[PDB]
Amino acid sequence: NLVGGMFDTVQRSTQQTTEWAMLLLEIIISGTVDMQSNNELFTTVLDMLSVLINGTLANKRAYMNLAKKLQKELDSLEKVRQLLPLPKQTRDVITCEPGLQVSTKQKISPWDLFEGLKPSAPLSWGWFGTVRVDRRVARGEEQQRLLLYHTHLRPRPRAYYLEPL
Amino acid sequence: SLEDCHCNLFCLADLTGIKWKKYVWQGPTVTEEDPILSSFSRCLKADVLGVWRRDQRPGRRELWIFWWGEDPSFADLIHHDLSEEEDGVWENGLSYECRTLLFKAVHNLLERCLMNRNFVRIGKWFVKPYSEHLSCSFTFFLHGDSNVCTSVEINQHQPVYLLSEEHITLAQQSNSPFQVILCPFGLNGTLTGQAFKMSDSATKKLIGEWKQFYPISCSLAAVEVLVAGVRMIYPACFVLVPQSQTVDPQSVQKWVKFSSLYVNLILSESVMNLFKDCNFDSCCICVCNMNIKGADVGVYIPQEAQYRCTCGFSAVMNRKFGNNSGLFLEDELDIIGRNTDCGKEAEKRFEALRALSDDLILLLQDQCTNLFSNWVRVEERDCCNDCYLALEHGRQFMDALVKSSCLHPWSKRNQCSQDILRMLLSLQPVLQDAIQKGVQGPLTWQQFHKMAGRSPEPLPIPTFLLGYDYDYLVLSPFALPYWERLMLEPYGSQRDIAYVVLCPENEALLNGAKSFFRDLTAIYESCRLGQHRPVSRLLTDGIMRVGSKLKLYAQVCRYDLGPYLATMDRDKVGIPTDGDSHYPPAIVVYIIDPFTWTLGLLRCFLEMVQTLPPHIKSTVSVQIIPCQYLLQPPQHLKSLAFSAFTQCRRPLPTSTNVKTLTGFGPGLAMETALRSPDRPECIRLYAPPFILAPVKQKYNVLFVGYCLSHDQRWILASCTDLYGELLETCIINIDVPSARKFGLQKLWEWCLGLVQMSSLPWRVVIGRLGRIGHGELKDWSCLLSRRNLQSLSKRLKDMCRMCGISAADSPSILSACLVAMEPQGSFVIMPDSVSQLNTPQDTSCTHILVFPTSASVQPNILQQPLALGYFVSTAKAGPLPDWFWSACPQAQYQCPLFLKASLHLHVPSVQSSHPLDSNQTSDVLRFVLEQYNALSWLTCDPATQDRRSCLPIHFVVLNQLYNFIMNML
Amino acid sequence: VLECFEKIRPGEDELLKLLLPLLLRYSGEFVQSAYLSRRLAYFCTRRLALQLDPFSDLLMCPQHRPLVFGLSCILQTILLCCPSALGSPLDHLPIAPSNLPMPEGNSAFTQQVRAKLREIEQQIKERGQAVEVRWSQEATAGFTIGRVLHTLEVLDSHSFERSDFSNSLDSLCNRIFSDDDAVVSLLCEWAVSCKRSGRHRAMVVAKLLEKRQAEIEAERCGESEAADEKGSIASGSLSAPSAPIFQDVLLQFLDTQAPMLTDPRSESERVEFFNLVLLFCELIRHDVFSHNMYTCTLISRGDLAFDQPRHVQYATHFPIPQEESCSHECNQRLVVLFGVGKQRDDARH
Ligand SMILES: [Zn+2]
Ligand SMILES: [Zn+2]
Repeated sequence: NLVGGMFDTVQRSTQQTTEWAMLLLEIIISGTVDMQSNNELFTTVLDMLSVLINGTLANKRAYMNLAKKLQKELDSLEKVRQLLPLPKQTRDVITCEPGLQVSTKQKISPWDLFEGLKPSAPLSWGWFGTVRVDRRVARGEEQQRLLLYHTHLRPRPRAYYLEPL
Repeated sequence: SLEDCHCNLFCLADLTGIKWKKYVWQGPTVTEEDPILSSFSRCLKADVLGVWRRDQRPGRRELWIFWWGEDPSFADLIHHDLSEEEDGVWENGLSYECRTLLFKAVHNLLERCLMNRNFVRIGKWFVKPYSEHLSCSFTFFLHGDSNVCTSVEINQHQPVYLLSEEHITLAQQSNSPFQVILCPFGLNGTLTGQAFKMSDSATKKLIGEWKQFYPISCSLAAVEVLVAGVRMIYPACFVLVPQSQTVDPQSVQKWVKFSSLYVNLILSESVMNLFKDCNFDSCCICVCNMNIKGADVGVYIPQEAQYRCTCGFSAVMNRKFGNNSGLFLEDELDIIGRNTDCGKEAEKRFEALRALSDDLILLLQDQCTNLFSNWVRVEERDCCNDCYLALEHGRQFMDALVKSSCLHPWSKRNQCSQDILRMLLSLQPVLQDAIQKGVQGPLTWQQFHKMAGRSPEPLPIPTFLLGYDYDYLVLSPFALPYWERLMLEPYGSQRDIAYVVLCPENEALLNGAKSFFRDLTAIYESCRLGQHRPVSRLLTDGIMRVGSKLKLYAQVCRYDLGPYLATMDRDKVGIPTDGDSHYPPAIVVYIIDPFTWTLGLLRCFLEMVQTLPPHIKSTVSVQIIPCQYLLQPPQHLKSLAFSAFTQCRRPLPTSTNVKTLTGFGPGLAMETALRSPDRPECIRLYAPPFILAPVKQKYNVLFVGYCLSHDQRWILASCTDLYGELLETCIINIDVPSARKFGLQKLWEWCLGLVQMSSLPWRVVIGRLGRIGHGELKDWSCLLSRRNLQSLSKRLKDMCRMCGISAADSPSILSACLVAMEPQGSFVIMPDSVSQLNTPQDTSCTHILVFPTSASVQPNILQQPLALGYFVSTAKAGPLPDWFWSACPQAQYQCPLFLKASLHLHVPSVQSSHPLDSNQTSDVLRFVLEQYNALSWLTCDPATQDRRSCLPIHFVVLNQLYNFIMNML
Repeated sequence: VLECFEKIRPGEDELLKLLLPLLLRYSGEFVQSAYLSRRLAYFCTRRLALQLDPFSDLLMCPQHRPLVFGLSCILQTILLCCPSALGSPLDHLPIAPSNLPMPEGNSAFTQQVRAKLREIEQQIKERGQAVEVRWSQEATAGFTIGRVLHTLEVLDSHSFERSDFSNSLDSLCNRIFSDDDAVVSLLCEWAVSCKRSGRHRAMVVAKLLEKRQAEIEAERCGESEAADEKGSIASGSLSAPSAPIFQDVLLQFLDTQAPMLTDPRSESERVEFFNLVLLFCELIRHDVFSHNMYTCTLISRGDLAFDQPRHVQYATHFPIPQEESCSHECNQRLVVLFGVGKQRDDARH
């Protein structure tokens, strides 16, 4: 009820908008209020925040200036991510490093993943625990050659099972 | 990692050093006159564990008193005519009868403490009358050697209001009957409006007797209420009154067009008196006397003389699972009863559920072989059935309507992580003070693993086998999105596919396909899978055209595709020829579907199989895609490529090209033995893009899974290897207008069919997607016994000579085990609560706890649980059948999914160390389950970051053909 | 993409038809950002005003049939998924999104979402009012004191030498404006004051309220007089046909404010008491108050009373001007209110 009053005074400055943009982020991100306590509070607290950052435009350069200061700290997360700009995305790889557990995650831009170079330059083979093992025949394939001398009982012609009792 | 997240288990106390005494009363064939209940209320005020119940003999009731350390005062709490017959301590051994009798005794004091703390009880629920106001459900079980724990189920319900003088005033002015909640057991009745005053002599003796058992507050005292057509006077303090995703479908829908003390006393003896161990939920037919009825169920369910049923079987609890879960129809009618009620209702439901060619059903099971693709509950009536007996006894005291709406619908009508654990911390001092007149709070899974006395680490991730160079390659599953980047080579050595495209004469629809399949040619060939070239003859780039209208679509389908499928060398001089030196391409026809029953497109394949020579028709696969893929949308292109490469199923060659040019020799000997008529034709060898990597005699273990269809007509089975190098399934029909022994018999020679096409000894593990009933295991134990597997061992040595000499070349069976698979639905863990990477948003993990689950702590078939273990997984599951989750459907929608697996045969060392050969019942669980986790990792779609579901692939492929037979037939 | 969408010349539909599938293919990521959603909604809403100048007339044209349908669905799905982007773009649209045209097919699907559009559109309607009031004496006791600060100003500054049509009590009562029961507690304490005086004010408050208590409640009394027969309880009471519904229980605001108000030794409270008895007299004179229940409360206070207590001081010193009305109301009340003893007849003599 207070900060709804002098909100028109907030947009007069430029850096004081960002000084009052950050303090309320700690309140919403700490879970002090949730949906079950007050649905209407999250409706209110983002409505001046919608036009707090619109007041930066009405410059674009100031808009990315306080935006890069707000993803740096971080269903409730879906609502706060709707107002902030569309972020750039980088491809992720999940690394095991072994028994065999999982350890870390590495982020790589998609501009590096190309098949022009023969080995894996952005990708480390030790991330996966890759082991080069030698060639062997299929175990089902050698069983067919091994079956040729037994001549066991006749298997069913696979339509015998689909019959009335 | 899920080692540090909180589940809902509270360790109550320890059973070590406990002492108990049982008292007996025999009566004729008044509450203060009753010696059982006067002693029961007296010890309940004394804050000691007490429980009372009836017996098989009429006029025969008992009391049980449990305590630790110092004995209570026994000269006053016990009536004069009461006498003892049992004096037991913890060191003398505990029966299953005494095991669950603590659970009702601790709940007797725990209900009383909850009523003092502004909580009210509606049946199996405890809620605070007027979010932090939730209803909680209690059940008790024994985990570990001596430890007792409990699990709290918290469900969201509408707010409830206590009865006061205000609601009475509008009730008398209401012409309609006024609906309120009655009793601790949640009865539904009509409030007439005749309020009572505490100065009345009628309610003065009423409130004195009510305070003896139920702690009631201390003016409005009572009110007249009519329940089930019967008026009854009840205290007004216990009366309650109640309060009384989308976007995606629209998108495609856009794209279509433009393209009363005695009453509650009896009800306590049969409704709340059934609190049994949840580790016994996977129970079966009794071992003590070999019946579907045993223990003390015979006084709860309406003779035969069962004598000292010492196993943990309870037919009451067993019936709930039996009524709507996947079960044999002969076995289903035994659990219900053909003579009694609701057996005719289950027969009517099955017959209304039902109310074609053999080769077309075989076609349906080929396409789903690959990797990539009302009824009221019984104990809802049984509580209403016990409503009739209790109301008849209470109406005798004073001197279809009952079974319909006896219990209130508040319990059957319907979150967040922080608010639930706030209530869990709130319940912690309540249970601690309940036993003290210590208790561990919310247990971590590390605490749960520690307390059992058995690794608390997450289960390791097995690797696969691929190829980067011409040799093999052991790889992590996380490089599966980087298949074309790393340009890896799979098994099967790059089978090539020639294709035909079936397309109607619509021009806008024509151009979308030729862009799609040329791009499908790119993705199949950019990845190292061979060549995706069309038929070599030039017909508008491999695409043919056609032309309700399906008959027009089918004539040119049949009249054209039939016979179609039925010297200058400038640059060859600089290189010479190599010589004569030393596989036909796969033919997969592609069909577009203009329809948005569509079996008529599949009727072409029934016509193409017959009108071809055998060399052509031996390897023909059919591919169906919707027409909407061309017009409205990546991940679709690579998924369709790996499915067709899986479904090639390269046949074994029949010609060996020896060219011996001699009358006889060893080269002719293997040539002659290959063309012998007792060898089968069309082997169709299976090689997936990736198999399970080996883990350091020679043996092999099979995994087979089976479940029934929507009807009881079809039993559907699928089998896999230890390493997943084979993928086969089968369809067996059982239809009757004895009946169940033949269907289980028919599955097994098919299972014996796959092992006898190999020549190394096997180990057999049978999985059932449903629950094993009482009558399935009679067939599974009798013919798959120790003697009969030795009997087929002697038989197999006859027709094969070298099976006689070397046992390592005989494809026999070394051990047999049965595992039943069913959900638990009792515990819940949330990943958001803690105590560098958070688990569930980006990856999956699996954690296991197992135990021998002995019946007590102290012929061919032993105890119903041989050993049991839990299967919890962060990985989500796919579309399960409806009967799988009819047990507890409220646990379906949680992401960390709880499963319950048990052992039923455990037959080791048939031929006479392997983990399956050990007689220790815990070890045979912890061998098959991490391979069950391993075959779940073979379900990774390379267009998906993780595995596309939980469960092993043989369970998934069985569900992939179960959903196909759901939708299409 | 939104810069590409603002350059289409108006009234031309042969370019935005081929650009229409660009809207649907990228629609999955417009809902993750409100500023693209705000920019498209102001782009979408301003376009729909052109084709209107009813919607079934554009449906027969095959050129115009996907256009009205495709522009309708995109604005529907923005508010269902990203309602924070909506002073608002919807003000330029004369048609509500709830009854906005939707694609055909399953009516059960269409009726389910039509309930979903309207409950969110109502939710964003009340939210836009909260923005325009900047999220804001609305306290009732503050409003009561807020009524104290302003009604006393517009009556003390008003002279009483002239009862002009502006200063008339018909106009004075209406220019004041539950709160009706709060202003009568305010107007009475105005007339008892010791700082400002003049019993011309005391005649006004009785004459502001003798006719108002029987002319704005009698309009609702006759509504209650027709619907007062509900069973034996309403027949056992029969409040409306026994006596008309009337403003009452205002006497209980004034009996508390007199600890020993019977003396001239303190100068301020003497004229407070002097005004108090004449104001109580003129309510009886003009029949301002419900005298049927005004009498019975003082009977109950007189009966349950047993340096003298104030309720004895009240009925002794209140002047009733209603003389020779009835012996069962006036004469027998004066006798029984002062105990037993016939020495009072000599002062009557
Ligand atoms: Zn038994
Ligand atoms: Zn053999």
